[PDB]
Amino acid sequence: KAKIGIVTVSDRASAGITADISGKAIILALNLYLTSEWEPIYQVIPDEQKVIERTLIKMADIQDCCLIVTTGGTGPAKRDVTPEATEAVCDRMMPGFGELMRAESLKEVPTAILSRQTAGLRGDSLIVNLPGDPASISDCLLAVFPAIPYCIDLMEGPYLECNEAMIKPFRPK
Amino acid sequence: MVRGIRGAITVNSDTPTSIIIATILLLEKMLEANGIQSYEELAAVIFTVTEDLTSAFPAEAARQIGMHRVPLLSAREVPVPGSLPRVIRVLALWNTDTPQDRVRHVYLSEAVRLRPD
Repeated sequence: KAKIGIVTVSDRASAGITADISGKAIILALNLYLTSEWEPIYQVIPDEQKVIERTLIKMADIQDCCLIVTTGGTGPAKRDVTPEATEAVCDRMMPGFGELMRAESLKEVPTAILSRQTAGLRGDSLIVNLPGDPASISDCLLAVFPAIPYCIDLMEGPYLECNEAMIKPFRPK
Repeated sequence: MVRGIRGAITVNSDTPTSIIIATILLLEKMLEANGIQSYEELAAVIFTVTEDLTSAFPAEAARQIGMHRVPLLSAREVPVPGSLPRVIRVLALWNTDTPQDRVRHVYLSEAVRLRPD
């Protein structure tokens, strides 16, 4: 059974002021993507870099999450420190993810170059940064996930199986 | 004695995943905003989508959250030039005695520009 981490980085959300929404969309999307058995590990944490670092490390090292997805704090604002926390906990970075998500949003919004989202690997766990805007989460997650099940394959992790009607992942033979 | 609940939400692209997610989010916010416990209070739910959204029926979002026994019907919105693109609109028929001015209507994402309240 696979475990997938969902981390929402927002001060107002973790305080209880506003509802998540963004984290809810990520879980709804994964439920549409996947047909195999999986379990969501979900956390809401404030915009504190050390808190983000520990949350990612717990999910990857203790709770055995093959994929961890974050939403929030990836822009040029002062409190946006999620990309730095991801680089801290990752021994290897996946630059192709960050390039692709910006190239897709650039087709629509010119400010996509302000996005500092990135992705990397902590051991055999894949961590991916998603935008904080709930509207942009579906498009962004849909652009990178076709490559994710084969990535977890190369790291000898669980075999994620997808509903081909909702998303079609790529796997060479 | 029936009261209609109106809902609207937008999507960034015409993909099946994005249509279903947005409709799930919209549907659940219209239910919460009116304190609707069970689906058995709904007589029917009607959906409209704009011309630029064709990749999925919004009815699949209702079955995704357990509305298998709720009657659903979808249709195409009037293609008014210059109107808001990629809008999913909902008209739910609610079996209740709630006064008209106390029914809460939900407009989400870019669809908040549709009503100035």
